[PDB]
Amino acid sequence: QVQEEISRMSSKAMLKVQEDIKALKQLLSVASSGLQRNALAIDKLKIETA
Amino acid sequence: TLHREMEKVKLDQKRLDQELDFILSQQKELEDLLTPLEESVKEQSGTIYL
Amino acid sequence: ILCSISCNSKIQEKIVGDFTQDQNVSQKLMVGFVSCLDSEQVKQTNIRYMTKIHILNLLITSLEMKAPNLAMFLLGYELKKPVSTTNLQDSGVLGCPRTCLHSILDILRKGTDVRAGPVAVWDTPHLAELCYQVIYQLCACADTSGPTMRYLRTSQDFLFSQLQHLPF
Amino acid sequence: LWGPYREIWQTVLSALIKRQPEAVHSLDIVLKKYKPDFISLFKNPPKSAQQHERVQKALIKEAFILSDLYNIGEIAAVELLLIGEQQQPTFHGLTRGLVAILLYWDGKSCMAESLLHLIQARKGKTFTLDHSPEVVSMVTRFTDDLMEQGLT
Amino acid sequence: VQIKQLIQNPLSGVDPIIWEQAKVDNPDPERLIPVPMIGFKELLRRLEVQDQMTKQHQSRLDIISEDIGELQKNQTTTMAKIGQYKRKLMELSHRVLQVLIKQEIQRKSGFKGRLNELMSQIRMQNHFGALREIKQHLKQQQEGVSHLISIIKDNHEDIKLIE
Repeated sequence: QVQEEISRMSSKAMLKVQEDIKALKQLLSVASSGLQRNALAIDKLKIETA
Repeated sequence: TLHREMEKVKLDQKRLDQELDFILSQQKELEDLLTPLEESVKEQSGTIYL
Repeated sequence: ILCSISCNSKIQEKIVGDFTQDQNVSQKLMVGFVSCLDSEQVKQTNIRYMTKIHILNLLITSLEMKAPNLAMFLLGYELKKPVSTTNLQDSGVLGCPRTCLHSILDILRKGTDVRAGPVAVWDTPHLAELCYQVIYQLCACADTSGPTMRYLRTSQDFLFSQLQHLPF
Repeated sequence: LWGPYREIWQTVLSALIKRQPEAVHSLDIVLKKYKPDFISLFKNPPKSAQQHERVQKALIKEAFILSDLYNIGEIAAVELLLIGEQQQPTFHGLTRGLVAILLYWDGKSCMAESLLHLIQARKGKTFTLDHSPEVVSMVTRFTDDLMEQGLT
Repeated sequence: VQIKQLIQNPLSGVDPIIWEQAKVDNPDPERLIPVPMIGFKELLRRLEVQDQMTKQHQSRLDIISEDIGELQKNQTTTMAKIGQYKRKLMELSHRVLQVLIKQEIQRKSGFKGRLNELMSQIRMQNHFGALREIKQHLKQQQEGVSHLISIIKDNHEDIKLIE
């Protein structure tokens, strides 16, 4: 009976997590590129103001 | 690692954020100085007219 | 002034951020545009119309720009997931506040049960044009294709109901 | 409490101020349908205790509270609460109960507005709107049978 | 040390042979120790642990997403205000150059179609916005320049020390 219960516990979320994480890595990378670009805008505007 | 990257990007975004208001502060103080130079100009124009 | 600024392609992207970076504020702006479009003396209605037109103009001119165009928010497409994966659903359903497209389809659905077809093609030509053009420029942008066509075909029976009264 | 009076106002506008022939028949139907509602102007349905016990059984305290506030039949109170619920998204930032209070106000407003648009469409001395004569006569007859009931 | 204090002196009653075999067959023995599992209810136990860790994982991932979205909105705001500052810098530059021309005056006294076509081209590129053999050579050439730039920088630093 416990054997069948373990068979019934069959897992699908653990499949969803890895996808979520692989997506969140790219999300952090998108924010990273965005801050990288805004940094140079900051540098140029600071140059003009100076 | 995503926690690491998100915190660092949070530092980066806060940095660009404060820097934008600071460059705006300089943009304000510089128009403030742009008005007093105009005050001196007005007096110079009056002296030229005299 | 807004449509006039929206004419500049160089600002739209930044303006999009300026519209969204505050969630409650984006929501408020959207509620406002929707209320305006939903507006149920000659100069007054005149300006109201010309507004609706200028709105549609900002939209259409956006729907040509690359994404995320502001209209991606305006018609309600999710800019958070890959816009093709957005779930455009009915107004209020599951908490969906009224996006632009719902009001548009309403404006075009008015009178579609009367044997003379949708009242708008009679009363407001230039509108009806802009509307259909919006529907097209929507359907053809590939990223927009899927959900647009799905929600179109299943939710309101648009194609059959409308074309059942052609020719305009 | 709102949908009916609003339908009345819309139909009467179509038949009297808009001059829609297609509206005169629906106007006769609406007048015969709500003749007691105009005869008993602004009388709301009193409270019903079985309605209170039933809605408190469903909103429960909400319907009880509305029946307390307005002395309404608590089943009509449950209707109004559910109606505000179906209108909840159209009132962003107000609870279903506040939506119901506004809705009851709207219902009284629409009843009074239709009553006005009736009294004006009547065969008048100061002004007479260009209505189909039978529409003027129907509005005037309902108005006379009403004013006979002490509407003043 | 505690790892070797625990994994040895064998566990709840699994025989030592299987215990040392599972210690030797351990992949990533630093990121995991062999844990004893008994039958099928323990499989249900491991599924429960996987579920609770999945909940925590989605939670922390969404927390990272919250940080990301906040950084993003604030980044859009900062990149908006930068341009404000820059245009105001242009206006103040006008002001300063004018003031300098003034102190120079008073005291010291005594193509377009090409632009149009260029706008059309930029707009066309905006509209556009809306082979395995080559990669070997390209990686090789990027590598060559990546080596060369190093000698360039070294020459710069040697020039520095000579200065």
